[PDB]
Amino acid sequence: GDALRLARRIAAALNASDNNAGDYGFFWITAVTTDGSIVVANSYGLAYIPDGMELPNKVYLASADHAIPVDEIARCATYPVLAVQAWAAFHDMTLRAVIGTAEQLASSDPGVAKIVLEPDDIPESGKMTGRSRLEVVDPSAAAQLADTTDQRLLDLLPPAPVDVNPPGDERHMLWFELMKPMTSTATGREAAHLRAFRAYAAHSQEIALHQAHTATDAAVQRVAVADWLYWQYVTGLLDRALAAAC
Amino acid sequence: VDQQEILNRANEVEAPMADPPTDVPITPCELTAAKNAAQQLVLSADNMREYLAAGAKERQRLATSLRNAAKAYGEVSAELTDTPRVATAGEPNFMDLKEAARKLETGDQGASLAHFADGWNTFNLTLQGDVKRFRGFDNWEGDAATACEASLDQQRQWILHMAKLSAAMAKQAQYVAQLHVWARREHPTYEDIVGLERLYAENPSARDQILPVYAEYQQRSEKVLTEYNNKAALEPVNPPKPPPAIKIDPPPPPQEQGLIP
Repeated sequence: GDALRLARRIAAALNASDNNAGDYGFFWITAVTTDGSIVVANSYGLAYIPDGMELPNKVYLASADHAIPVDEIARCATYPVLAVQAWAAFHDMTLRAVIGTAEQLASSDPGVAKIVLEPDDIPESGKMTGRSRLEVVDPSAAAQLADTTDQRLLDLLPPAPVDVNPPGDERHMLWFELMKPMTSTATGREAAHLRAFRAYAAHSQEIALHQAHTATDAAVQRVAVADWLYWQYVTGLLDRALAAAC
Repeated sequence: VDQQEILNRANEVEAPMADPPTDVPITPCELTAAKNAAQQLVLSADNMREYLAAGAKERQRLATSLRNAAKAYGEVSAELTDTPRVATAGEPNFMDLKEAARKLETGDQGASLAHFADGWNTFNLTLQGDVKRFRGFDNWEGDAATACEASLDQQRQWILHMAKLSAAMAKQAQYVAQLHVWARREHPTYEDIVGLERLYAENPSARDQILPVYAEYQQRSEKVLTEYNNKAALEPVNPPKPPPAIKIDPPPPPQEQGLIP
């Protein structure tokens, strides 16, 4: 019933200059139902939350649900309005509202309030704390992260790699490759974006694997192991979604 | 009425006409629409070439009929179908900008199409110049003469129609060649996209202003591809069957008169 104001607060917090750093085609969409459940979705890939970013305790990610078919997840890829709509559709709820800036909102209006945001309406400080990304998309994995003592952290990960040398941070390239179909509205840009994001996911995962296997600090490999498990989930979801639409 | 005139006109009508071209039109580049245009021209030229051979058989039959008409005044496994239509794509799907550039400038860029158009337009002009074979008679008069003049007139009108269709295929190949040079002018050249990718690779500091150019570079490419999918879709050339030549059978032997004094 309440916390529409909390929805617009977090809707202004995603829309800050902390992480919206000139990413072509990136935007967020926030929505709330008649129950009071908050759902967000971005326009880059599936189950993506940016690095070192936290979400509040009520917030569900639209592209990260398990009660929803993977084929209708992939159908709503890069189109976050349609994503929160489909989340409400199978999750039985009626959407009370969608928040954002009206350029993003021009697509759909089925009984939705269409809340518009202005340069004073959004503060330019993110400032929100809650769940780490592993705890948002895979809380099963976040619970067996928490029952791992700081010594035995390598039992969650596969073995140390056959190459001792670091693999090489090529991510600034793969990210770029990822942004290339987002400059298009042709049929099939969605799939090409998902393939490039899957390659970014796998390389990020290999970097976190090596980062955990080479470090000797507690919080450092806990970062690296949580990163590895998150990208394990993301790579798996992208593989299922790319495979189900052939 | 004269017999030697008929015997000469039969040889004249049976004679070889122009040799049609046989060289295949090769696609200007490696884009699918370019290949579809080239393949449609291949099928059109093949079908036209078969129909012209059928017209040659008709002129042979007309010559035989003229010889039998001259003997009256004395003493001397498949059939033609339509042209197949290459199925063409609608609005194109997403394509990588570097890949579209690499395909657009890989090929002869329209040389084979120009040679095709030259050959078929010359063929046009040669059939047009070769229609005195079908003119009227000077001395030969009567019912059979009028029927033979009508048959020759039908072959003349069919030959002129065939010349028009040869001109149409030539203009089709010419059009696809002009469309390809417009596409080479408007699409981003490969050196520029590779240089832009490298300029993002050098200073990721410029990463917030390289992306509005690439979108610009994408959008155009996509106008090019949409137009090249739409305008390189050629109608197949369906020639009419050549009209049947008049059939005049060999006459019975002539009765010698003044016989039985």
